[PDB]
Amino acid sequence: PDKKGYIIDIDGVIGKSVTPIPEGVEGVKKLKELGKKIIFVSNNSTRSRRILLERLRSFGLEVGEDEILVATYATARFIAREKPNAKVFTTGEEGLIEELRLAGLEIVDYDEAEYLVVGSNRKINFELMTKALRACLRGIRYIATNPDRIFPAEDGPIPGTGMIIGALYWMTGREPDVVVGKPSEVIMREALDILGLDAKDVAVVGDQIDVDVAAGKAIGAETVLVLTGVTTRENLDQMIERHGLKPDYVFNSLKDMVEAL
Amino acid sequence: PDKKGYIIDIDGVIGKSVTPIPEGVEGVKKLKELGKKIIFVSNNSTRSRRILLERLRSFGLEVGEDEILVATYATARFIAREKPNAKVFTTGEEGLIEELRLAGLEIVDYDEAEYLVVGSNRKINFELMTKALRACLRGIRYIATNPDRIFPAEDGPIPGTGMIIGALYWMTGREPDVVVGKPSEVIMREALDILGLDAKDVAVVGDQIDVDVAAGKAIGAETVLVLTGVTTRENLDQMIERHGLKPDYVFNSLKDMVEAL
Ligand SMILES: [Ca+2]
Ligand SMILES: [Ca+2]
Repeated sequence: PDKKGYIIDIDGVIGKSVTPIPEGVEGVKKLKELGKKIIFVSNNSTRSRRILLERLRSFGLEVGEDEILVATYATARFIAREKPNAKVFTTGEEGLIEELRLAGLEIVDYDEAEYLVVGSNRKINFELMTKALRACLRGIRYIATNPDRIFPAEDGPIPGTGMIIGALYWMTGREPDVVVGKPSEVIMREALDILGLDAKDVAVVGDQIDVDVAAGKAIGAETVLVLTGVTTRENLDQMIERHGLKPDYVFNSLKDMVEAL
Repeated sequence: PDKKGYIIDIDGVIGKSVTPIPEGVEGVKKLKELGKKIIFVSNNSTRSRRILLERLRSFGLEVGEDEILVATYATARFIAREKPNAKVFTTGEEGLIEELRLAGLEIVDYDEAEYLVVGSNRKINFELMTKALRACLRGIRYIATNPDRIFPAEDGPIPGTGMIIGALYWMTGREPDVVVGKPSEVIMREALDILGLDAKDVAVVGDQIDVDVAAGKAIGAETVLVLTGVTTRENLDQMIERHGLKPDYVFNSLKDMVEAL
């Protein structure tokens, strides 16, 4: 399982929200120590890159800007490259808006936008869905931060960004033109470019078969599933069957993966 | 074109929201004069029977409450028939809740519900969608008031009930177990029971081919399209094409249908 680089999912691997998984932290540290290059990749739809940077550092990890690729930032830079200073309307929360502005984009009303940017919003309401609907029906280019349907939260499942995607699809027939987040190749090819590595020299590590393992197959990188998050020893067979994908390796935690090098 | 009974769409035939369509109103007056039975059918998921009853009366029509079949009432009667005193969790507005209670049903939280009842809500938010998601995931019986995706408002398109349907489908893979409203046969069968007639003795009149004409076909009743609403002389041929259905009869207005009797 020995590679030049590692594309590492954060949630379920290194932390759970603000709480570090000690075996995941340890594993990262041992990886840096062995001189492996790492990029942390997250589908987080709502927080800016620097929040997640600051979070990893609060876990005790030594991490620079360029080692963090989060969907809010990935999405903003994808647009900006395509169309410098593009006029955008988003359904998303402050951290997405932040990354949009940080990439030089201009935030406008739904009827002036050249891009519709769909990200999750805990403040989603009828007015905001009306605006998205109207933007989508105007036929403007339509980007989504991530496809995730449901987030397994504290008190139970809650809607993810796929809720807005599904609503717009049902009403208009349009899916997004581009989905940025895992398992899309968009965020994955950005991570490779950042690493300066070919897929053949990279492994993709994560806690979800349908997100992280799918992401790795699509760029032709070897895949490692850890059992510190959504996938457990008790549901692994079920998840393999459910998603029709197998990881190249399974480890209890990132620490254990690293002990095998 | 003569029949014992008429299932007549309200919006676009008799009125436009609170505003009367005089040819529509006069048509109803002549149908009653001829001794015909009428049931007024609307997919409105937010308004109680009482409200549509009083609107038709304020148009100068003599109408009793048993001549009014709005989707709120149709949904509540459907559920109460299947399970008296059913416990219901709903996404809907006060007018739906009213009809549910009137039919003897009990409004409860998502984890106590025996039925998920999806109706449109202008005050839809993330908390309501989370409840709807959880109820949906529990596998309980799932009824939608009506399937309409987009309602053409004065300000422009706005989401209909199908927004919530679409969101829930995308997230969970579940479509409603039952759709009440047109063109589903469900509301059309409540209509025939309320009328005490067979489809062969009824004509279905409305302004949308994909809603009313298709509702008429689902019970094999003869269908009449009027041109006082969504469908016009100018777009008639486009609509027949778009929706792949032809009405048995087309008339400028309800008045014209009745003149031809
Ligand atoms: Ca994860
Ligand atoms: Ca109508």
